[PDB]
Amino acid sequence: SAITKAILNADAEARYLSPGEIDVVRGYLASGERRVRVARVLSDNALRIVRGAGDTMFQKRPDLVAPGGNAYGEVRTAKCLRDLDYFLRLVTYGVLAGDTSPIDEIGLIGIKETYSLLEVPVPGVIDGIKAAKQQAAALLSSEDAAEASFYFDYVISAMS
Amino acid sequence: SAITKAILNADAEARYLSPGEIDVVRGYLASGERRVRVARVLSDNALRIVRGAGDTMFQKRPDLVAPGGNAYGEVRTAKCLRDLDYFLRLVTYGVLAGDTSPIDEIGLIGIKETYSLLEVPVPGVIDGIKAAKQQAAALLSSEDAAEASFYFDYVISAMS
Amino acid sequence: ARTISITACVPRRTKSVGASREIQNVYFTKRISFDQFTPEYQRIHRQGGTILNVQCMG
Amino acid sequence: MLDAVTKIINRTDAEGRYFASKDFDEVTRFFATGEARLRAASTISANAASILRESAAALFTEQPDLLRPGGNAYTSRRYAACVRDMEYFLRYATYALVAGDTSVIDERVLNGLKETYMSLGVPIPSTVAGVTAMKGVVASMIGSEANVYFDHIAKGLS
Amino acid sequence: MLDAVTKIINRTDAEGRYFASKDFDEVTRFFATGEARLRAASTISANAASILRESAAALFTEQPDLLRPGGNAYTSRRYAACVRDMEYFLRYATYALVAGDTSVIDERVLNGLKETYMSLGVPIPSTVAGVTAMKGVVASMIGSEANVYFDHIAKGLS
Amino acid sequence: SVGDLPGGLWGVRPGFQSPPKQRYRWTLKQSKAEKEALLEAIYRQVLERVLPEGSRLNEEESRLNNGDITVREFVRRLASSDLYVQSFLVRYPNTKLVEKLYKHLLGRAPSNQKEIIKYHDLLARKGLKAAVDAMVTTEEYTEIFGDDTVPFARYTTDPAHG
Amino acid sequence: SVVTKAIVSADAEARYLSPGELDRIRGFVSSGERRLRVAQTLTESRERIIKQAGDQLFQKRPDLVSPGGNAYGAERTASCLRDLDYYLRLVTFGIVAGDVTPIEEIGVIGVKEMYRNLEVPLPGMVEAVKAMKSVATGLLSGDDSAEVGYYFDYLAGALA
Amino acid sequence: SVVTKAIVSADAEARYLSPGELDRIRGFVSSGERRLRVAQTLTESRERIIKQAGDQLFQKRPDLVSPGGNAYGAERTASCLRDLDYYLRLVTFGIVAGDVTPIEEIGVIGVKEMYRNLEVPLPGMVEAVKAMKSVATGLLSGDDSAEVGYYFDYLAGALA
Amino acid sequence: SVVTKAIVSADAEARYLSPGELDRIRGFVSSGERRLRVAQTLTESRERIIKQAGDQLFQKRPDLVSPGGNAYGAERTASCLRDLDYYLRLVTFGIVAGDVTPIEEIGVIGVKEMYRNLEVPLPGMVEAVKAMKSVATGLLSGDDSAEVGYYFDYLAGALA
Amino acid sequence: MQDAITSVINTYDVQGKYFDTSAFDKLKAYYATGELRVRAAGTISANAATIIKEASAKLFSNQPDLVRPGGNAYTTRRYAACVRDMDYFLRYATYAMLAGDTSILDERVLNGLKETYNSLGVPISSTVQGIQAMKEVTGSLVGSGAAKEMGVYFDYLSSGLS
Amino acid sequence: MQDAITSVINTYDVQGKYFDTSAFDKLKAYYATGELRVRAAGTISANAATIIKEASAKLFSNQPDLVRPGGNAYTTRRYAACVRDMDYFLRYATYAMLAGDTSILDERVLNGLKETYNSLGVPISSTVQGIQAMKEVTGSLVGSGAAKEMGVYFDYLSSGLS
Ligand SMILES: CCC1=C(C)/C(=C/C2=NC(=C\c3[nH]c(/C=C4\NC(=O)[C@H](C)[C@H]4CC)c(C)c3CCC(=O)O)/C(CCC(=O)O)=C2C)NC1=O
Ligand SMILES: CCC1=C(C)/C(=C/C2=NC(=C\c3[nH]c(/C=C4\NC(=O)[C@H](C)[C@H]4CC)c(C)c3CCC(=O)O)/C(CCC(=O)O)=C2C)NC1=O
Ligand SMILES: CCC1=C(C)/C(=C/C2=NC(=C\c3[nH]c(/C=C4\NC(=O)[C@H](C)[C@H]4CC)c(C)c3CCC(=O)O)/C(CCC(=O)O)=C2C)NC1=O
Ligand SMILES: CCC1=C(C)/C(=C/C2=NC(=C\c3[nH]c(/C=C4\NC(=O)[C@H](C)[C@H]4CC)c(C)c3CCC(=O)O)/C(CCC(=O)O)=C2C)NC1=O
Ligand SMILES: CCC1=C(C)/C(=C/C2=NC(=C\c3[nH]c(/C=C4\NC(=O)[C@H](C)[C@H]4CC)c(C)c3CCC(=O)O)/C(CCC(=O)O)=C2C)NC1=O
Ligand SMILES: CCC1=C(C)/C(=C/C2=NC(=C\c3[nH]c(/C=C4\NC(=O)[C@H](C)[C@H]4CC)c(C)c3CCC(=O)O)/C(CCC(=O)O)=C2C)NC1=O
Ligand SMILES: CCC1=C(C)/C(=C/C2=NC(=C\c3[nH]c(/C=C4\NC(=O)[C@H](C)[C@H]4CC)c(C)c3CCC(=O)O)/C(CCC(=O)O)=C2C)NC1=O
Ligand SMILES: CCC1=C(C)/C(=C/C2=NC(=C\c3[nH]c(/C=C4\NC(=O)[C@H](C)[C@H]4CC)c(C)c3CCC(=O)O)/C(CCC(=O)O)=C2C)NC1=O
Ligand SMILES: CCC1=C(C)/C(=C/C2=NC(=C\c3[nH]c(/C=C4\NC(=O)[C@H](C)[C@H]4CC)c(C)c3CCC(=O)O)/C(CCC(=O)O)=C2C)NC1=O
Repeated sequence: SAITKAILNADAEARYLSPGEIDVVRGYLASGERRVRVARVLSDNALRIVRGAGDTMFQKRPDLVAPGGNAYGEVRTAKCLRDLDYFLRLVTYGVLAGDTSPIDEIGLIGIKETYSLLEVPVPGVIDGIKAAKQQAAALLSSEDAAEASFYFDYVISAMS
Repeated sequence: SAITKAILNADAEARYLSPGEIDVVRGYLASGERRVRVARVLSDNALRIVRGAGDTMFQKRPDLVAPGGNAYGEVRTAKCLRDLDYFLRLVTYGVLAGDTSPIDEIGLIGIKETYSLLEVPVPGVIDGIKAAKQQAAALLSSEDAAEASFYFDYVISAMS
Repeated sequence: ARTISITACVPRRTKSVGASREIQNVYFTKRISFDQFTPEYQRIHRQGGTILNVQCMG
Repeated sequence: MLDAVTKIINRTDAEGRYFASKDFDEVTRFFATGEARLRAASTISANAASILRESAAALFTEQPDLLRPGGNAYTSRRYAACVRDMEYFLRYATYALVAGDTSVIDERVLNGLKETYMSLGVPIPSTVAGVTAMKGVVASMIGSEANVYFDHIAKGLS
Repeated sequence: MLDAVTKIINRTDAEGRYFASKDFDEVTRFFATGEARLRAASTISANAASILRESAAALFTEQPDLLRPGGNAYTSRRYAACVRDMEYFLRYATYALVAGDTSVIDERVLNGLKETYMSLGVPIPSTVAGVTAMKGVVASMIGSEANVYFDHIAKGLS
Repeated sequence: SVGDLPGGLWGVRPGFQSPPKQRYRWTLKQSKAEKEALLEAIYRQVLERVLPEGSRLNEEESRLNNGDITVREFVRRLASSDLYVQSFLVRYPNTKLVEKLYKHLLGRAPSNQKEIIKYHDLLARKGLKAAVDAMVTTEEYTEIFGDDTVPFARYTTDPAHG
Repeated sequence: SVVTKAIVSADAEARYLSPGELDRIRGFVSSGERRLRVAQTLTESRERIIKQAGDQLFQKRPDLVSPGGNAYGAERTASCLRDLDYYLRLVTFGIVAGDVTPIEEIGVIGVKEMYRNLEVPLPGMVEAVKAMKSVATGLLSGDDSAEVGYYFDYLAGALA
Repeated sequence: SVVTKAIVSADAEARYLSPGELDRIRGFVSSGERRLRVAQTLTESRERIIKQAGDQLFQKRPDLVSPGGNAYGAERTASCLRDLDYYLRLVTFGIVAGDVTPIEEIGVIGVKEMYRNLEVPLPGMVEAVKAMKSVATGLLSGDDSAEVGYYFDYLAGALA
Repeated sequence: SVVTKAIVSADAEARYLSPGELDRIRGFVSSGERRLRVAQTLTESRERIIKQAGDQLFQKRPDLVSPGGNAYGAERTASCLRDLDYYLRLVTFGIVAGDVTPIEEIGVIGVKEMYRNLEVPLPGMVEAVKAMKSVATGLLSGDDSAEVGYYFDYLAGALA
Repeated sequence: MQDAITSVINTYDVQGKYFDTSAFDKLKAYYATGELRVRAAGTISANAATIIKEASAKLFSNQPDLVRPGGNAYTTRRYAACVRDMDYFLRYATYAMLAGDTSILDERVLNGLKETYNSLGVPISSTVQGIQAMKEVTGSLVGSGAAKEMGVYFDYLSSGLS
Repeated sequence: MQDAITSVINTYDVQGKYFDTSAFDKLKAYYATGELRVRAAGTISANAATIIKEASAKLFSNQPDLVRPGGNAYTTRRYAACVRDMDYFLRYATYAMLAGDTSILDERVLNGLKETYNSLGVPISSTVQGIQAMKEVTGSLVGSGAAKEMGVYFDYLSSGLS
């Protein structure tokens, strides 16, 4: 989390937390209620967010589910929607942690090699995540949507 | 020791002792009698050297033993005089070995941060060590005093 | 993150003998971070070495 | 390293589930104790040299033999290393206090420390006594907020 | 590594006492024997190549099966390594003879050597026999001055 | 004929750095003064001079003294440490960082455009740490400096090794 | 400063600033007004902070201005107060920067060698800085007092 | 040189010369007259030493100056005696320098490659150096003979 | 090429070429006329190869030239066929060189970054290379088709 | 590098002065724009690859000879190097905009850049054209104030190159 | 580097000659001065910190603007760099006095130092004045003959930087 990153910077220099790192930890603890609120909203509506995101993605990119497409068939399309749900859960982890470290540690490190071996079109994943970002921003206030959009955009940029 | 330094230099190059290194070892083995004499004189007179050096140090810097001084009280004055005795023993070791390796290994490496964390005034220690040098020179001949003063001055310069 | 203890013997069978000490470079144990574990593994193998033991402290 | 939030995240991720109300409850409790834990850590940091000096004084007064010739704390170098290790313990206990988790202590301090101390000849109960004295001083200055982390260090050494 | 003077200094320092009469006696006895040990070490250095040559000849006359195909000393490179190890033992025995103390042998030669030979497959008893033959050649050339250090190497391997 | 530094007209070496022919090797059982001198040489060679006191690494030095890590690992960590960043990275472009890393980690200069391209690409895409990791895991480093010697400026032609 | 530290950390990793670093900068620029008011407040309380800190130091360390002390005389006491003067200006710089980078770069790196070369006792540094802490934080409200105390504690820890 | 090796050892550790290195330099300079008389003695009898050593070498190794030998012919024998003279001069240099550094930098580094390119047998060089050693130590007293013999012994070991 | 690899391998070991390296070069130079005739055959049939390979590619991946595809439009289809022609010329270069080094240096290093910047799907590149390989090998004899298929398989593996 | 705040700090430290009304006003000016700069940096970071795709497409459409055989960007490697350099220019412009200072463009980018490009033969006018196209693409994302701000650092780079 | 002995050896070796009477005279001269040089070197090493303290005090008293804001020695870092430079000057002058030869000052100190000082903005005349201050203090501590010996190497450094 943000606390972990501040502690790591303090450890690398063999010193206690600095005034800047203390401001960081304090401002993270002050964001606790807002981050928890956004995380509850994204977690409780996860199923419908994924449903809408998958619908939008498959509309934009029919060849994904078209015969010969990567997501053709029930199992492969379900696997796709499982991946979208994974990325949404990682986005909630990032919202609570206050950094992108859990998102990297669980899903982003090695995702490009994975998707290249499986011939998963990364731009289509980017459309799916963009759709999920829009669905979630619908269910959040402007500040809350901005808070979640940071991690959605981080996932998108790490893909592309 | 001098032999240790010659051998470490020869071993660093994976070769045998060179004529210069053999000459260094021979010079040390020749100076051994004078070295043992100086070390014996300093060893039998340790009590008076440390007592006189402590007296003149505490006279030069009475605030050290004054209330709020780093050596105030019986225990702290005892530890101060024990440190002076330690440094005299290290000077005898250096006189015997022919280098400062015993002095560095036993007493000097780490003394600066030790006295820093203890807030021991290094100038007070140097006053005591110079005082011990004059006490020793009083008991030694001119050449013996010079030989001892080499290692005394090494200790002072490592402190400073 | 995590650190791995490697114990290995890397011989010198491909090069001329020398009068310097190399017993350290030959048989060793070291702590390396996980990200360096694959490079260390492959370089031990490429030099004809044998990985005697692998440990993960914890 | 892990803080409390990352530990909860790893629990949920191993289960594969989104955060539930229970997990959100532990997260809110951590956020609630955060400001007081920050104040305690800042207090420790402001007095680190004093705490270290007092705890070294206590350890060596209680075990004077360590400083005598032939003791493991006898030389300027070995004494400096002893107080250096005490500083390690204090700083990593403060990290663990801020993070709300002992993981930093395990990975950065305790991992292989017993083996290192036996190889060096450092006496384990003497070091544990030093950690206990440090715990007492820190408790006197900030209360009982950090003594779990000192207890963790003492158990890991033991 | 230590020499005799440094060994005595460490012994006195572990007790935190100044040099007394007996310590000055070991020190003066070390100084008295210094020139003979230097002459022996110079003699060994001047004749190192020959000493090594008939030491290898003695070893491989006693144990020709080391040089036969499938033996540990069978290849140009492995024979090179054998003679290189014997040169190690000779040089470090000379260092120990000049220092008068066998520590340099312990840290520089014997530390990890037995495990390294077992990993390499180098036969310990044959290496001990080579050290013994080298000891015989050196003793024939200079006398018994360097016997103790070769015996130390043999015990370390054995 | 006697006592000339390598380099001819350029046989000079700034006194802040080590003498050009000195070699600093880690052994497992060596004196504490030898250990401190080795650490000082590592700083002098990676960072080109001794830092003001208070700037040296704490935990890494303890690991190196104990033998938990090696000289190569210490050099790797220093060359990517905040000291190296504040000393060289913040004041130079990455092209200059390529020659700095060659001088510090390999004791020489890049000889051709491919040698520059490799570490410049690493710096451009992955940063200083990746470039340092790549440079100290080269076989050239492993064969010249090994695992326990401080890197040094190399002055004898050795075409097989760069 | 905060922004520079973020940019340098991102630069050395060849990346754009992550959401966490942008959060750090956002919180920093949101607090610029109160930081700047605090720095102003410390700037008007210039003569009083320096004068009272000097008085407290000289009372708790009378040896410094006694004969033979480092701060003995009018000129040496003026140089003494001028150093406290420097350090208060650095503390204001660090407050506006949001980090202790100005303090570290202008008055901490090399400070040990400077004061060793000048024979100025470091525990006198520490006590004068703690006196400045008490006087300065006596002039601010709750949160600002703690915020400025952190800078003073960094500086007093660095001088130790 | 002794002085140069002491200075370079001090420079490698960025320190002033220790008491041991200064003692080494004192020992070297105190012997300057003796080694300088030895250099003069070897220099004055160079014709005698070269002629006797060549005679001893050619009696001990007749194959060198018989047909098919490297020194066969008067011109090649003169070249042989000429670089015997080279090594005698290098020995005198090393004697005044107190170390084999001049010998190593003028006549040892790269000597094996030179004598392979010239087809000079290295065992013949070793025998020639031993003949020069015997002749040159014959002209000196025992104590001087030993110290010169060390230089010749280093030379013979370097050629082998 | 083959000669370049042999020389580079010998130079990395700082030696002359061994008998095996010269054997590689002799084998390469003996087969020169066969490689040259294969390359002439492929260069004569440039446009017909590219036309048929493009036809099979767009037949098996119609989504590329379908609306929304990367190659939709006459300009983008022409760019696609142009890239196929580039890689065909590279394959002829590699065939005469006896190794894939020209292919690697001109059209493989940085290819993935290039096509990611161009939104070009890598599996489509792989399918295009397979189609071009089919067309090119169908024009060759049984023996020649094997080695040219090896170059096409290297190219397809590199684009994958 | 220097940001705006450390620029003011350095000016007043060199004068040996506390902050006065002018210094506090400069700092207020920087803090006021900080939210805009952070928003622009986040927007740019979110769209960086898109910006580079569009800017490189425009530059290679306006100068097709760069990517055809004989051009400086004709190979996959030199194309990759070219869009990598565009990534430099974008990322360092974003750093400088977020700092409010052109210093990092001086230490990290411009120093030695003309020499590097002239030695390689990289056409400097074409690189400036690519920088201009990148400026236009970025302005068409970040918004009027942030576009006007990013433009300052893009023109700083262009002037430094030309 | 060279000492007086190595200088003589170099002359006679490049000329190809054995030592003559004049060479033996030069070598006798160096041996005769050796005791004085060793004594002076020990005195300097015993007193190096005090010499630096007195010399920097005199330099910063004569030129008080160096260590005030705007001066090149105003910050703890730049003051530390200053006194460290003076310490290295003292140590290398002591080396060159032992060697009886100024070659080590050419190999380890002077070459490129004027350029570095100009590039960093270090005042060179002030540095020469500091070297002169060290000269005065050292001459006070070593005595008349050793002072005349050390003055040669101090003036060599001064003229090299001037
Ligand atoms: C929580 C951390 C985590 C992540 C992120 C993750 C991604 C992931 N997705 C996979 C498969 C897959 N992923 C997808 C999704 C794709 N389908 C369409 O093309 C879309 C463009 C796109 C998603 C929007 C599909 C279809 C597969 C099956 C591929 C196959 O059958 O070969 C696989 C291979 C293992 C498997 O068979 O499931 C991984 C590792 N796995 C993880 O454990
Ligand atoms: C054999 C190598 C060795 C040395 C050199 C050494 C020095 C040393 N002195 C110490 C304490 C001390 N040292 C002193 C000496 C100071 N008193 C005055 O101020 C003087 C300026 C100065 C002496 C001239 C004093 C007063 C203490 C007690 C300080 C305290 O406990 O707070 C300590 C801390 C541990 C202890 O209390 O014993 C060490 C390590 N210890 C060693 O094992
Ligand atoms: C100075 C301290 C030191 C020692 C002692 C030392 C021993 C040593 N000997 C080695 C090889 C060897 N050593 C031997 C020794 C011989 N085997 C024959 O049977 C004989 C019985 C025997 C000697 C009398 C052989 C044959 C090898 C080659 C092993 C192989 O690679 O197959 C190696 C492996 C590295 C290399 O080949 O260079 C070491 C480390 N290394 C050191 O740094
Ligand atoms: C933050 C991670 C970390 C830890 C925990 C750590 C502990 C540590 N302590 C060490 C030495 C030491 N540690 C001690 C401390 C003991 N002596 C006893 O008297 C005391 C009771 C006790 C301390 C309370 C001593 C004396 C040494 C020196 C041992 C020697 O020189 O032989 C060493 C060996 C390397 C060195 O000399 O610096 C390590 C690795 N190092 C690390 O990098
Ligand atoms: C100052 C350091 C130095 C040395 C030592 C040196 C030796 C040297 N000896 C040479 C020739 C020679 N040197 C010898 C000597 C050999 N003949 C017998 O075999 C003996 C075993 C042995 C001498 C004891 C002979 C016979 C030649 C002539 C062979 C030829 O012309 O190739 C040459 C070739 C050029 C010339 O004749 O001047 C050199 C360079 N050169 C140097 O710059
Ligand atoms: C000799 C090394 C080399 C290569 C290979 C190379 C390729 C290359 N392909 C490009 C565009 C393109 N490349 C393709 C080809 C792909 N699209 C389809 O999906 C197919 C699967 C596939 C071809 C088989 C297409 C369609 C474009 C146009 C993309 C666009 O601009 O929107 C461009 C941009 C400039 C232009 O369009 O003229 C280059 C430079 N350049 C080089 O210097
Ligand atoms: C942040 C500061 C910085 C910059 C900018 C920088 C640029 C830089 N670009 C390089 C190569 C290159 N750069 C380019 C880019 C050009 N191609 C032209 O067509 C375009 C007009 C133009 C880009 C828009 C190209 C093609 C090369 C390859 C040159 C070659 O291999 O000959 C190189 C040589 C090493 C390598 O190939 O990776 C450097 C150092 N380095 C730095 O440290
Ligand atoms: C911004 C970084 C910086 C600092 C801090 C700094 C301090 C500094 N203090 C100095 C003297 C001094 N500094 C002090 C202060 C000490 N005396 C007492 O012991 C107190 C404990 C303590 C003050 C609280 C004194 C008394 C002097 C006069 C010493 C003399 O006369 O030589 C000097 C020598 C030249 C001068 O007078 O200016 C410097 C450079 N310079 C810098 O560039
Ligand atoms: C052993 C041979 C040797 C020398 C001498 C040497 C000098 C040297 N001095 C430097 C900086 C410096 N040197 C000085 C000293 C000057 N400023 C004051 O005004 C004085 C008048 C004057 C000294 C009396 C200062 C202040 C700096 C810091 C410059 C800066 O940080 O910008 C630097 C730049 C790197 C660094 O800061 O560590 C070098 C290389 N390097 C060498 O290898």
